[PDB]
Amino acid sequence: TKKVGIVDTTFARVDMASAAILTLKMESPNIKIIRKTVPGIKDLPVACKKLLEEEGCDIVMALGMPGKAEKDKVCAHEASLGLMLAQLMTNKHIIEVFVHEDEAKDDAELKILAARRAIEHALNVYYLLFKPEYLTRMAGK
Amino acid sequence: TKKVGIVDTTFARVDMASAAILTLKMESPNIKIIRKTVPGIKDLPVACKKLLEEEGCDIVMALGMPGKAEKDKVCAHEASLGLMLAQLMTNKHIIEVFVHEDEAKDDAELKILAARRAIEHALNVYYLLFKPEYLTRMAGKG
Amino acid sequence: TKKVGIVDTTFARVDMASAAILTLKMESPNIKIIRKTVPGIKDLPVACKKLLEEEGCDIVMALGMPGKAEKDKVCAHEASLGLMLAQLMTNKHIIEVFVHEDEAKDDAELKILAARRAIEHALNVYYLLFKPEYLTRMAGKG
Amino acid sequence: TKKVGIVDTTFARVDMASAAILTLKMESPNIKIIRKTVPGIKDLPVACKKLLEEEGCDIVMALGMPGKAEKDKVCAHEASLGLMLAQLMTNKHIIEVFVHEDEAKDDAELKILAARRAIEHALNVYYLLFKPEYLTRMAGKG
Amino acid sequence: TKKVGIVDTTFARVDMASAAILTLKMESPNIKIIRKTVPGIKDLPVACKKLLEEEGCDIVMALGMPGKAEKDKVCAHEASLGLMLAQLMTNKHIIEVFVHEDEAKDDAELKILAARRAIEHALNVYYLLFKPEYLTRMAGKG
Amino acid sequence: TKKVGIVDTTFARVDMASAAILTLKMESPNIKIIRKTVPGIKDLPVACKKLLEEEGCDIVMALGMPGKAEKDKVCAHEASLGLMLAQLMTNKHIIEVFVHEDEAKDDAELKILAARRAIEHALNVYYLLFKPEYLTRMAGK
Amino acid sequence: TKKVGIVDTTFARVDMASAAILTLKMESPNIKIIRKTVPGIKDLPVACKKLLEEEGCDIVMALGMPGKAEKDKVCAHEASLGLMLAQLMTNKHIIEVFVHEDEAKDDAELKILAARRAIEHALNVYYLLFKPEYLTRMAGKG
Amino acid sequence: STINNQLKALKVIPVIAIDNAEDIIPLGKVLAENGLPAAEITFRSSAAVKAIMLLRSAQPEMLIGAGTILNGVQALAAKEAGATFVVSPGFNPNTVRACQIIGIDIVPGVNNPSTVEAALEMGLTTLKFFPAEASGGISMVKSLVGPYGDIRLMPTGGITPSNIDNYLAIPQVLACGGTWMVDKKLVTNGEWDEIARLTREIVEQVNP
Amino acid sequence: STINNQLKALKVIPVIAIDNAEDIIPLGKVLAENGLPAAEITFRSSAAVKAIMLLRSAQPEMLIGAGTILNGVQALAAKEAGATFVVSPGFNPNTVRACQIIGIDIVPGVNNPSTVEAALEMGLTTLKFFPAEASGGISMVKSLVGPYGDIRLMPTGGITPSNIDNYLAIPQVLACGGTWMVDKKLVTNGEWDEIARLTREIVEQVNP
Amino acid sequence: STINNQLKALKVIPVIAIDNAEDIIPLGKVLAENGLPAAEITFRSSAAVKAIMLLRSAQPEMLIGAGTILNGVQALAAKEAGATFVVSPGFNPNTVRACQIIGIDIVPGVNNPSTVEAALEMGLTTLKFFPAEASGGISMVKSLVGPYGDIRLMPTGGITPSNIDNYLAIPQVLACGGTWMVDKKLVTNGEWDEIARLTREIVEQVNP
Amino acid sequence: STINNQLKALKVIPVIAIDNAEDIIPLGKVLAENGLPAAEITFRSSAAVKAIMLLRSAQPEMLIGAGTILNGVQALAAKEAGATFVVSPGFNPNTVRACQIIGIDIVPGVNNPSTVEAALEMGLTTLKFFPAEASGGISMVKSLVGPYGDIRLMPTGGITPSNIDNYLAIPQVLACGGTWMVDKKLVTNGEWDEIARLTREIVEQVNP
Amino acid sequence: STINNQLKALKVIPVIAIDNAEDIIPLGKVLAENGLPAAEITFRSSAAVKAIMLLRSAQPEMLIGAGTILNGVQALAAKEAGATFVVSPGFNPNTVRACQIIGIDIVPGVNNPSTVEAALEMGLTTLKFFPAEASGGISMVKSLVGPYGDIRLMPTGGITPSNIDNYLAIPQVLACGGTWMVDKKLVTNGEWDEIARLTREIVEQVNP
Repeated sequence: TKKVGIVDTTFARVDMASAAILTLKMESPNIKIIRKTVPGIKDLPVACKKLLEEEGCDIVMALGMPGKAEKDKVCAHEASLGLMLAQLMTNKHIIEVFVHEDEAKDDAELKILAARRAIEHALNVYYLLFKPEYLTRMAGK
Repeated sequence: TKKVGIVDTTFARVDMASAAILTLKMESPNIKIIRKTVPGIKDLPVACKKLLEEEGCDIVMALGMPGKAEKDKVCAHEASLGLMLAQLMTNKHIIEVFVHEDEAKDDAELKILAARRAIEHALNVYYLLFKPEYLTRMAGKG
Repeated sequence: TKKVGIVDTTFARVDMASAAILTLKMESPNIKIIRKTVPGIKDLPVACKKLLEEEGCDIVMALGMPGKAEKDKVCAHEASLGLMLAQLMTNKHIIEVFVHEDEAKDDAELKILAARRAIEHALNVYYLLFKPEYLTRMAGKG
Repeated sequence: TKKVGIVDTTFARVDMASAAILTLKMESPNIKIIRKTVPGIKDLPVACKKLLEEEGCDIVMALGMPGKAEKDKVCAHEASLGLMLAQLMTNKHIIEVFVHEDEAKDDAELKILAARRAIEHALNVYYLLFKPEYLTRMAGKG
Repeated sequence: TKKVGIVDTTFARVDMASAAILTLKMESPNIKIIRKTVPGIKDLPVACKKLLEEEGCDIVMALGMPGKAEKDKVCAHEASLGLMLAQLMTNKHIIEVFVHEDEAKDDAELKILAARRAIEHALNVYYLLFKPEYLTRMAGKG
Repeated sequence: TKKVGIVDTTFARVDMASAAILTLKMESPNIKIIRKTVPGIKDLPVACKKLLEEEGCDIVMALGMPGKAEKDKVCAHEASLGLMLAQLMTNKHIIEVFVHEDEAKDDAELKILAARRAIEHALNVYYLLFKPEYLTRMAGK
Repeated sequence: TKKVGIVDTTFARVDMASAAILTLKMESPNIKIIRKTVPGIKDLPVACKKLLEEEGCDIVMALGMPGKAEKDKVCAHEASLGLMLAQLMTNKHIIEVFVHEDEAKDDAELKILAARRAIEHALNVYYLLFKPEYLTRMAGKG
Repeated sequence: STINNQLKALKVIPVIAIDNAEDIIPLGKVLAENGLPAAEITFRSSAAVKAIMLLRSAQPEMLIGAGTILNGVQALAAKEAGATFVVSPGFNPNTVRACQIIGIDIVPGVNNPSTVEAALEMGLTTLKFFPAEASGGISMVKSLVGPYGDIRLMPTGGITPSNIDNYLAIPQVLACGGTWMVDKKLVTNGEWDEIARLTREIVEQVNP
Repeated sequence: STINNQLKALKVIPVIAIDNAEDIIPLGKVLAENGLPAAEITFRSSAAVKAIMLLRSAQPEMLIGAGTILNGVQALAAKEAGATFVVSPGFNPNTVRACQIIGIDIVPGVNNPSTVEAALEMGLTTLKFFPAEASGGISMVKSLVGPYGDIRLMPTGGITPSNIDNYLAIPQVLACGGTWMVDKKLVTNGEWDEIARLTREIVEQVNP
Repeated sequence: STINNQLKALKVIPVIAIDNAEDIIPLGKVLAENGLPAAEITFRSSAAVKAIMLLRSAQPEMLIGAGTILNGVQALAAKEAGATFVVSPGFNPNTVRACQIIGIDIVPGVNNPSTVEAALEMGLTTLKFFPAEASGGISMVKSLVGPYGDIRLMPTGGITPSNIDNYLAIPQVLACGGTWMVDKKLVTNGEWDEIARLTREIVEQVNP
Repeated sequence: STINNQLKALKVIPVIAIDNAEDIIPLGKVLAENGLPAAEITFRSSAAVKAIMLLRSAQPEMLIGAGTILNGVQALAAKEAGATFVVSPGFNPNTVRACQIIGIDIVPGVNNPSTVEAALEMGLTTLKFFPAEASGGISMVKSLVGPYGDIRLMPTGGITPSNIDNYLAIPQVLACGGTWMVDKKLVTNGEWDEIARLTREIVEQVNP
Repeated sequence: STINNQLKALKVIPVIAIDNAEDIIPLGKVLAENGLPAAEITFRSSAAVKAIMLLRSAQPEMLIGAGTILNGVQALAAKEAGATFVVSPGFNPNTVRACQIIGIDIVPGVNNPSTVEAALEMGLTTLKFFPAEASGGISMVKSLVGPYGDIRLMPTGGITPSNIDNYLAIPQVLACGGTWMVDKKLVTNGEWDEIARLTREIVEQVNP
């Protein structure tokens, strides 16, 4: 009865969507899923907004991986405000799942880190959709 | 007859909501209260806006605790503009209660600081809701 | 009341109808009875169906006596399917009372066997019409 | 709810209905059961059809026990086509549960065999009614 | 725009459906498939008919594997007429895919034979649905 | 047909419901029966009244077993007036079947006494429902 | 879906309501509870009746503790008839929970006895509301 | 089927007329320990119901029937007390119907062909033949079982050790009812040794 | 209540794994005539069903249970064959519910406090304690019966004449299941004299 | 987790089976003045509750739990009497909820990996390990705490001064339950000095 | 059954608790070149996920499972890292359900009849038997496989070269899990020569 | 990716034309035990489907492909028989499309630049180069791999021990197909020793 949109990119170097999809289907047996892939992180905001407005998603996960340069840093900041603005226009959450490449020490770690961050955030969506009170408890923690 | 929304997070390391709730109930015997908790500080703006628009809150307290890194600094700046934009879209105050972790020298101080900032801001809400004149009087004070 | 049709033949070598008629009148004195006689066993199915559909019978007894040859065997098989098909078209039982001539060792036995089979099937009709529960009980034995 | 019809006979030498009834009530507590007993195996097809059409059964179990002679063999074949025809007229399954007397080596075995076949088929009804996917899995299964 | 129903059993000892499904999807990519599994071969006719009448299938493949005994032989004959009758009631083809166990010399052959039959018949469905003429051209073909 | 309500308790130490039910089914081939069990004897009056008013019973049997103390004696008196008041509000008989524990000399007697009293009263219901004249003929006993 | 009224007194020397409330919430997660406290046991009947009639309670627990004198004995008798009359006027159960002070040998016992009687009766309410059949089963139970 | 088998094994059923219900306890002990774990307790005395209840408690595996059952009310009393079958001196189809409805088996008394046919028509086949001697004895028994191959009889009335063998020699006779080993006089006088002797003697006689 | 009483009297229940169903006839004869008229026939194979049927025909008064009952279908097979109770090695509430619905008593296996509580919650009090030795033996039994005053146990698994007395000394133990006197090896080899000896010996040991 | 801190300090919790509730007063006095201000009062007698009420009045700062709590009704009785937590021999999720609903702390018993996982799933981390010796002792304890880093255990069952040190040496063991210093025999016989001696001795042993 | 066939061939599965994930590379090299190309990597730490990823890269044909899997999130982490099955110390049907949904095989731990039946009911037949020695060892294993002909076991917990043969002698035992040849102490100390010898020794022992 | 790695390791793939399917069993045994656990079974005859099925049963870990696959029907037959890839002598995009739909990998044959580009456009990179010698041999191979850096080749046709090294010396050549060690003449004549010799010799030659 609840619909989630997942927006990811071709730019990213780890597939983050599959693990998030698996998590939510595991948590909810029948929750509806819709996927759109865009080229880059700056293409995320509108794709996210269309999924909320034109595909009737209750919530969206926006998945991206900023590069290492101080210019990819600016791209992600730009992309993050976009995500916030899309949320405020539609009165709906977009959970931003950005894994910067600078956070891992090799590729094995980055595959690990991106998959884990995706999964947990997928769990966060579950709670936001179904069990807000549980979220309320974790306050402070 | 007046309702307040309080939005906090699981990310924060001190429970800021309980003390703010206690403060307002203490100042106003019957003021209503509604709580939503979100995961992070970037999830604050929309939750705040929905409480103002869909739960009929007159005002909201947005409670968060930015981390220490220059990246949590950017997250909070992002979250602060969001809060401002949510206020301008709805013609309603959101009192931002952000306690950066860099402001305290240990955890004992941070628990203290966050609770105190929350309480005071809770008092500020009371005045904004009920006693603006006191505020006008106080303009130009520490 | 309950109406029973009885269809028999001129081919048969023992009158099976009289004993079946006597049985049912004995068990249910006011029962309505209607009789049609056809030449052969292959003429049984339609006569049976018309009695069910056009004479308002609740049930029919179809009485016949297949001969001895492997060709009368085929005639009876043909006649039996016909009986089943007539039942399925009308949602009504036809109790098939076929006494093959091969089952008795002389004519005295065949007169005896045909009359007895007719009577007991006549009793089965009464149960089907009036007392299904008794039938339900007899499922075990035989 | 879901409704099942069970049709058995007085001819049969083992009560097959009780075990099938017990199985289904065990599998699903809610299910409705309706029973009709007929004299013989050739009386099964119409009783089955009436239960499907006039008593609103979703499915029927047709329980019978053909005798040993090559003439009871013909009766069962006749009765089996009837069952198939009743199914095709009503767009509803009739699960045929026939236990020939030739399949057991004494009466103890026949009581055992008939009861077991009935139970399993009762389980098959459950799946057909409630869990067709499980059935799909067993494809190519022994 | 074209729909096919596939009905198979749990009785069968080789999964015939997967290969038929794969064949048809390979020949046509805009073809809809619906599957129902029944316990036995005698349950095939009504499942086939419901798929044609209630699930809007243009055609059905009926897949089964008769056993070895002269009694499974009778079951399949019964099941084949049923299939023909279901076709004549609905003005729609049911392609019968029966692989008797007697046709293979071991299990490896039977897996092979059943899969191959299934596939070819799946190709026959394609032609019946889309390419009637190719079929016409095969008249008199070995 | 005619419907009878039977109200009994968990407090009682002998099942009296089985004894009458059997009696009435024996006397009447198809008379209907409805049962409600309440905890105590003070819960009998309203259950009895609801059966008369909301379940369409023509008559009710109220079955109970007062204990031995002078306080169970008061409970039963309270319960008996209740029964009478329920009868007067609905213009329908409630046959009171109370077996005090003080009336039997051991448990074997009490099982016997309670079952017999129940049965006889069940016979009295039959007559009240079907054969009043037989009561009148038995003017003197 | 269900609703219960609990009426107690200030006269009583043990709080009986809390344990009864805890019991019912434990057995039914979602049950609605409404409480009224009156001064004495003679004030119980009307408070009970108003809860049944004006607050839409399905059932009421009437909790009281008669004193020791032969005059409190008369008060409780008076109060018990009142309870019965309130039940007969509204066609709804009032479970009387009276714990006389004479039943315990000290105050520790009386706290124990009153709390236990309250809880047991709270369980009786659960059954009356949700599971009458259990009660029916325990007929003749000690 | 269970009752028939138990009767066939016992061959003799004590028919008991008790005055004081308490007396059933020592009586039952003596019967059971001397090889005769059966009793038909007659509804003549007010205490028979209590006697059945006491006996069932004291001798749980005893075959206990109630006799002189003239109506369904008494049949119910007997069932609730713990009897597993009832017996009537004659055949009253109203009583038989009532027993069917309340759910206890009845073995009704007959003494002529017409009453046998009445019982058969109600589905009964195990019948008491009473009063056995006064109705013509073994000659009568042979005349009933002859035409009616399905019946099985329990002759009672005037049966003694001197004539019981003749009745038991008839295949369709299951057992005979006898009062002599439990005569009220013996019970009233506490002649337990004599009751034990009569019981052992008859058990040895019929089941040698 | 009947089963509890029979177990308490028997004290030892033969747990039988039969290969050829026909073998149940001489086995049952030897058990019954040596004082042990009871048998739990394990559903190792579909063949046992026949064993229960043959045994019930041959020894009508024998206490016959079916063991290794893992589902309601098997419980039904056992009921139809003539068993009067079923036993499972562990506790499956789905099996217990199925037995309640089909109407046969079940004595399920437990071996720890949590499983005992699960059984109690479903209204069961007679439980099999299995595997008895491997789960901690008498020390474990004492730990279960201690907190749970309502339970009655049938320890099975590793019970032998050398340790059975210790189990029977616990008041809440009704009887123990044992395979040693009916070991498949003895049956397969037709060692009827040995089976008779083991049976007499254990009967004398537990019921001196 | 307040309970955890008190248990960690005490290291040994007297598990009390009282016959006469009044006996809890001198028993509690002896426990408290000898350095062991804790008691788990088992619901093995109707009296235990009165015992909790008397003990809470007499020794207000005593840590008082109720044991053998099999259902929410008993948990409520214990709460109303003044216990601050309940304990059960095994793990019944129905009991655990009920305790959550009525608002009292429950430390349920477990003895294997599956039951631990069941408890963890309901948000519990402090668990009783029972029966400790009969379930495999320290070897079993090490096998549970190993995979489950979040659990904290209270081993009970067969704990004595000769084996308690081995259990306490495991970091995730908070305290052990023991009956030996409050054995019913000692209480029944008014052996107060010995109880005092056993209590002083164990306190010195575990908290040297 | 692919999972089984590999286990049946290996007979012994190293159960690995790694501190530094990098250590899995030399450890896996030593295991594989000494004839034991299998590893169950326990989720003691986050290091486990990286260890599975490194091992799968370094030893692509290695049988790699993840152990101590308590929930579906961890099962997913293990699947994404490259494990082909997960193992849990006990049986949590919620975990089993999650593994079915995310699509990875689970071999859950059991140690008694009830938990076996719970697993069978969810369609599982290959089960870990844990903790093997502390739960009663080979005597317990024989008691489980006996009633449950469909199960296949992987005993783990206290398995050593001195007792593994006894477990492997049971037909329904596929393989045993063992830590001794990969003990953290040996890995921490870089005792690669000793790990190799232990690995060679056990391979020779079980697959002579 | 798996197939590429297996080919790179093997370096030579037996291309088998079998007359009697049964012959695949001894042939596969000889190939596998002499170090060459791979086979491409050509659909030269109807007998091959059975050959793939028999070989997969007899040598489960063998790399088994089907050759001479001219259409999707044959590709399906091969998949159902147990082959994990198919090979075609030339490139038919309709066949490639069908293989994608039925879900089996195909390695199609090419012998010129245009056909390579056709394959690349359909997403294929591992291609058979056939007939290798008749199409220009190593000079042709060098001309294809030169412009097309992504392709990897399996040259087949006229490959012998005298020329295979020259092909394998080209980095983009994964392996070559060869019939000489499995020539039908040798199989027909049961020359198993010679097949074993040819197999050992080529394995030593390419993987020294």
